[PDB]
Amino acid sequence: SVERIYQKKTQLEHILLRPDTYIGSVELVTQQMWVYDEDVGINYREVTFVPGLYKIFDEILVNAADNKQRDPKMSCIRVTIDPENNLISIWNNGKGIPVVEHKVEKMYVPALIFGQLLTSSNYDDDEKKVTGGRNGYGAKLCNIFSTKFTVETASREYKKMFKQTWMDNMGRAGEMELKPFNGEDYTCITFQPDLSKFKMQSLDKDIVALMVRRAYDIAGSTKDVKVFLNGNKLPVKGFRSYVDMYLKVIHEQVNHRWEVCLTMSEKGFQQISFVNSIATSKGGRHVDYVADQIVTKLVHQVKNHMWIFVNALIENPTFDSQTKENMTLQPKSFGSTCQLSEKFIKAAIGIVESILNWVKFKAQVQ
Amino acid sequence: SVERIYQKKTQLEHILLRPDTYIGSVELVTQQMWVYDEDVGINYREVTFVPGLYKIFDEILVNAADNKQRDPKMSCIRVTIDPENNLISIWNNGKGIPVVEHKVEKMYVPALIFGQLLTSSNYDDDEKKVTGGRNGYGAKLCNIFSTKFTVETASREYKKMFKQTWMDNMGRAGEMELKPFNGEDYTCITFQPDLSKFKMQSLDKDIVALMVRRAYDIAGSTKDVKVFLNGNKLPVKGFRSYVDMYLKKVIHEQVNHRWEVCLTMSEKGFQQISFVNSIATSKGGRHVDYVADQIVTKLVDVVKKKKAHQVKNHMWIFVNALIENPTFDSQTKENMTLQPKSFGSTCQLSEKFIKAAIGCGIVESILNWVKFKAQVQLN
Ligand SMILES: Nc1ncnc2c1ncn2[C@@H]1O[C@H](COP(=O)(O)OP(=O)(O)O)[C@@H](O)[C@H]1O
Ligand SMILES: Nc1ncnc2c1ncn2[C@@H]1O[C@H](COP(=O)(O)OP(=O)(O)O)[C@@H](O)[C@H]1O
Ligand SMILES: [Mg+2]
Ligand SMILES: [Mg+2]
Repeated sequence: SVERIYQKKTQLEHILLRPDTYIGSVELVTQQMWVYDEDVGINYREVTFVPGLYKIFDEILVNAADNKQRDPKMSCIRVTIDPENNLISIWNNGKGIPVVEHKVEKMYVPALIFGQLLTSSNYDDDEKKVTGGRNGYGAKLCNIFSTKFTVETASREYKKMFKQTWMDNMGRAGEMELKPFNGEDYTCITFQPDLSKFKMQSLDKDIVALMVRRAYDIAGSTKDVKVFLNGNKLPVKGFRSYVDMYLKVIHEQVNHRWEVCLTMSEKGFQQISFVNSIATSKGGRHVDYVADQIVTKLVHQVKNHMWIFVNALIENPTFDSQTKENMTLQPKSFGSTCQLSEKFIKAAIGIVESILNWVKFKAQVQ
Repeated sequence: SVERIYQKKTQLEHILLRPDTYIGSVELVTQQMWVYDEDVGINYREVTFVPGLYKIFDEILVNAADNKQRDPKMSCIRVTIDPENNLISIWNNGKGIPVVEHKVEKMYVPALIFGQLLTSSNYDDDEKKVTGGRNGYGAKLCNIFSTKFTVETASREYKKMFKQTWMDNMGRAGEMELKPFNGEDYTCITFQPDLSKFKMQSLDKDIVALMVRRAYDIAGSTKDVKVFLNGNKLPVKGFRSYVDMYLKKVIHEQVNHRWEVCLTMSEKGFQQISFVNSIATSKGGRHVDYVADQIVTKLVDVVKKKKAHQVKNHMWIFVNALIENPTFDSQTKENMTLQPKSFGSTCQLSEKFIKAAIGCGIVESILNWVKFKAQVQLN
């Protein structure tokens, strides 16, 4: 009884036993947000989906983007969503993953970082990196919440092609398959989400609408990277064009680590931001960093008329929940500063309207 | 090379290397909240503190209160906060922890659940409990983030007392000293927060005011439990007297063994103060929505006779609830996200409660105000 009452759990068991701790809610939620609907495009609706499922997807997408930092020659990302076969696949070019056995861990690097918990190349904070990768859980959580998870990576360097498959929530893997290789390097993660774990019948419209919009986010938050979806290249060419989709407008590429866009808001303070290609959908201090700067410059009263669009690269970011929707790192510990051109600060005044304040010269009488 | 680049961290290493993920922010934050200041009492001011620090304290406090759902006979919780010595201790009576060796982990239970990760007596969902604990990290996290963590529990049932100290972020631990016992069993854990991991120099005024308010929260949210703060007994007997601190017209009702509600008129927009299994749900959750909405409706009703989200904005509601396997969206359990369908119980206010609700300074203010706005011209 003492043994049945006081239990010790393995890590894998705990993740499956307490999902919401690692990937967020595995229950349905309903809330308004920007999605990209088939035939209608990017719009702001009400949506019902499981955050846990959107997350394991986001994890593999960001890893794809992250590879851009690791290798600048990366040119594009190819996303594939197929509801009927319940298949998702993310592909990226750029330096593949070293297909060689890891001397300390005693196993091939790919099998190590996609099949073992707490494995990562972002564990050394002296590197001060601007990747979304950080905790080393991501790819594994997706693997842990898939019925089938496949990893295929190719590195010219070690001149080999690695391919392996996991099944039943990473509870069993297939036989590692290696082949000689010599070509352009690529990596492709193909997974079948364990929809049972999320109490879903299939990849419905909403969740698909969310994911598709994320591919657009990537296409807009990364640099010199082309994003493909189901075979068609998305029409995003930088942040500005991306921001455009919402406005169909003061802009500025402060530097290599920033880019901001402002515009009026008839619906209170509106913000849309990204940190290392992560969709910080609730906010963060990186967004409050620019806002409060722009605001004060021309002065809460004014902020509420703003629709800010921020896209930054931050060193070793720090977030709230597992849904990483609200960043917190201190503006001091950013790795760079964001200051507007005299121009911007100027071409940003054409929001000012003491008109409502002036017109406030009404009189209340019986 | 490859070995230096791709690393595998250990569970303990990982927690220290990535705090925010287990205990929330390890940085200072500034927000408005109720706290209990020395000599002033409960007040709403601005506060600057580290969530992670508050969390490790809250994990041991809630653990003490969780024991009440384990031994209904528990009757007291004693809390000690010694800034000067950077020491905190939380004492509780009632059934102590089984001082015996765990046959599968081949080590004593106290040592197992306070020193090994992923250990809990709440991994059995079926059991259907209303404790704050559910993930088996809490205690280990207070330990991992303390320079010294001492665990002492006495158990009459096993005729023994246990006592062991851990040190340097659960990196090392002294020897386990056992002794005979047969008195009233109790559990007390003492720890010294590794302030440096929090960028702190000491337990300042702010963080202590918050830790002290939690002590009062426990007094107000646990059933028949006297609470002591540094040897002195907090003057709180049950939820109603707890709610009274916040006030210098109030509606009350203990719906059932798992729900207690207090309602008053608010002048600063919707207001809520609540608890789920003694956890401070500062940002609300489905449980507050469930009680509030049910009240707003009966009020909107008397509105038609003579405004909707407008009604909810005149309300100051207090909710103490016991929920089964509660869920939170954050590293702070400030917002309880479970659906009412899975609560494990219901909470339909009494016909006698709504009646009284219709009479407090509420409708007479909406109607008074609707009237006001009608007889107004804009010149
Ligand atoms: N598309 C990709 N290309 C190259 N390496 C990748 C890719 N996706 C993941 N990785 C590697 O796998 C690890 C990522 O696993 P993950 O669970 O997401 O942890 P994190 O992103 O926090 O580092 C890193 O060590 C990274 O180098
Ligand atoms: N004060 C206490 N009295 C009795 N048992 C306790 C106490 N504190 C902790 N425990 C035991 O230790 C475990 C709690 O560890 P914790 O890390 O807080 O996990 P949990 O999520 O279960 O609360 C449980 O198995 C519980 O029975
Ligand atoms: Mg990752
Ligand atoms: Mg606990």
